[PDB]
Amino acid sequence: LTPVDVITAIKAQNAQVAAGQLGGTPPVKGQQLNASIIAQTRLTSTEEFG
Amino acid sequence: IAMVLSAVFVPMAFFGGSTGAIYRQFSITIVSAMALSVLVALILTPALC
Amino acid sequence: GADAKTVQDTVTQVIEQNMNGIDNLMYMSSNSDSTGTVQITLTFESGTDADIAQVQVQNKLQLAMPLLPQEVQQQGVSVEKSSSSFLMVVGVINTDGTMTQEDISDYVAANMKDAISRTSGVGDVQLFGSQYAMRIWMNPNELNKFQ
Amino acid sequence: GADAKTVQDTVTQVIEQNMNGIDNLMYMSSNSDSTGTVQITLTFESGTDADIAQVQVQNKLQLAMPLLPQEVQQQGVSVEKSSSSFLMVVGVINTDGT
Amino acid sequence: KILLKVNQDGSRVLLRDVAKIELGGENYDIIAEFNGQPASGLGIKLATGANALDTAAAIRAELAKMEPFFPSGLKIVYPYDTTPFVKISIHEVVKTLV
Amino acid sequence: NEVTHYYLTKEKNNVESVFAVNGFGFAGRGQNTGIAFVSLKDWADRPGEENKVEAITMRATRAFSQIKDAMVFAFNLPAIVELGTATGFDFELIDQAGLGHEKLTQARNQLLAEAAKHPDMLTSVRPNGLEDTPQFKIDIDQEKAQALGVSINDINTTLGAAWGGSYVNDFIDRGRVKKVYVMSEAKYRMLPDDIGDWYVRAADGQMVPFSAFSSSRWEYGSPRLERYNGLPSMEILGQAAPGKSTGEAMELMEQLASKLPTGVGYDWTGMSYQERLSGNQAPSLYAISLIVVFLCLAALYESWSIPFSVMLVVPLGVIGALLAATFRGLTNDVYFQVGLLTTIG
Repeated sequence: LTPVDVITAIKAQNAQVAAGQLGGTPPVKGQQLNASIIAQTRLTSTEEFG
Repeated sequence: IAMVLSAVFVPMAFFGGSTGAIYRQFSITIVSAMALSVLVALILTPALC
Repeated sequence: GADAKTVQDTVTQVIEQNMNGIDNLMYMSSNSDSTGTVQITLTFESGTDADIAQVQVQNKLQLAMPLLPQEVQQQGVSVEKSSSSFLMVVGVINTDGTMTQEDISDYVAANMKDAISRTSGVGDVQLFGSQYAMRIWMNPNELNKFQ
Repeated sequence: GADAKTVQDTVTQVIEQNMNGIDNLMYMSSNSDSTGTVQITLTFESGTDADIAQVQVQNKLQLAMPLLPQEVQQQGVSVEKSSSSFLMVVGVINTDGT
Repeated sequence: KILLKVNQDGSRVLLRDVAKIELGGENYDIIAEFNGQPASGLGIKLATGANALDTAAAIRAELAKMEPFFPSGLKIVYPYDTTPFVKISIHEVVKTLV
Repeated sequence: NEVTHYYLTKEKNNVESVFAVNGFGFAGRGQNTGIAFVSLKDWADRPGEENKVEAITMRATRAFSQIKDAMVFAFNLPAIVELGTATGFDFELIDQAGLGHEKLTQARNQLLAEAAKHPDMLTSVRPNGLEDTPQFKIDIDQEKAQALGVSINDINTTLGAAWGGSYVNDFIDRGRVKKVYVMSEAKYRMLPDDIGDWYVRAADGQMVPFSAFSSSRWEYGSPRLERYNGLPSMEILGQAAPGKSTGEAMELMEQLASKLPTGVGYDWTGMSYQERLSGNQAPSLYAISLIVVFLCLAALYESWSIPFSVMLVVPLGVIGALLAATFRGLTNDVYFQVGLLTTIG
């Protein structure tokens, strides 16, 4: 293994990503639900980092 | 009369805060008017009378 | 496209952490909304001339700029001075009604937004519509068909 | 990168509304040349303090500096006060000619 | 005709075959109406120090001058205005003074 | 539109036009808030006291209470848009221990319930924040995505471009630069089920669905977050009980501040901070003005006793101002104070 691989793995899997919305504008006629979407969250524990 | 009016009206101008602005507005607008009016009554009116 | 979590944890925290050493700063308040908007209000002491406060705030934002994500940088961070809620509102209407609100909004944005800022004594102008933009609406079925 | 029409429509028309937050303001005029140089001059009324106007121009152009594409970030703009008369010109010559 | 892919048999699939291209807006989250009729307003914010009667007459003159550069049926309404109130208040104060 | 119709048909002779804006709001900016401006006709055509704005607002809000679905408030503009409701306050809870989000909301609820037990001292103590709302929670399985051969960056950009939009570049339409956006069709981003309708290309020419390596659930969460001085905060509004000064409620508020769980502090913002910072300087200003007036009078006269005869004439003029104020039903405002000042002068 190489340190570049470690840095790439840390960068890729500790990122925050936006995923949009459910029923966003412009909406289709006859809609009854509107909620947000959660995709990913940065790590918050040392064991999680391991 | 002029000094009494100044003494009773001026200290309101020193209020602080947001209300300080609308208080100093009135205090100035009365103090200047009174100061000018006393001088005018002293100088102009006797000659006209 | 982001919720409150992402906008707070990627945009607001960096700005809050990189905003020290501003003179005569009375207080501040930051609001993060689920639509993807972050609004920070810094209120200063009474009697302080506002231009130097604005320039200091902009300088600190410039210092904190490189740490922000690319998308928010592309969209554009805005620093201004707040004022009264609304002074006057002028609306544009069409009697014919054959065409939708997007046309009116794009016309007002393209041919009036630049001109209104010209007159002195107008701090800023907000528009109640969207300027024309070319939209590509995808279809997943064709993507399935043609890989 | 931008030809005559593109550099015409992409710079001045976009930075047009940026110039709002400076009082005692008269006008602005922009020129674009084939060499690749654009120059925008802003004129106020006789009596405004120049330094605050210059810094306001900078922090207000920062409003649409992100708005314009990345091409404006890399090149680097120069904003400064401008007079109209050369104070003095000193030339340097070599009598040797070597 | 933006070229996207050719596959292997020279399909020449363009952008209009995989998606629909139109001219709309960047956002749709704000919609305004005036007695039901569609409209698009213009919110104005005053500066820290500015006139009420002035800076508004120039707007009226500018709108009148730009009236010829309008399509048919385009008119302006004022669903929010404060100038008449200050006018009548000042008139009443001077009236009671006299 | 029901508001517009009601205003235009039951108030034809009072209101001239209604400008209805959807998507702006005042408490939030989402899709569930809306505002509406209403302008009246010329004042010459509205005789009587039943056509004033006060006489209109309470009729509107009384006739609008019949709808049990939405919450609609009709009112008129405050005199100054910046500050108002001096009898109120803008109390705030601050987190000073990094407790979390549920703990802060629970502390706010505890404080609200415990303040609800003092109806004679506190009135209309309500929060000005939005309660927790449901949202979708989608988890991507890293190991499965790696096994099938799809890069995580590709999955992220696909999802973001499809259901969130993306700004690509600019173009020129008619001599102006305008933006280009890329977004999925409206009929394909409404329900959770069509989550499975999107395919992603892998390395070895194979399409895989999202649901192959993804899971999802529902979670409750706040849609609007507030921070004060760099720390998480929750702001609470309130009003003083009629007939009681705000200072009397301040000791109660600090007594309630004293019994909160550890790590939850208090603060004052807005007009409350200004009131606290101003301090008690009105009596001192009155005393210094009194002393200056005495000194000036004694300067104008000679004896020390003569100025008292003029100095103790104040109550005779003050009695008329209070008598008129009580008869009419006035309030102690700045105009009344300057009236007293000019009358004593």
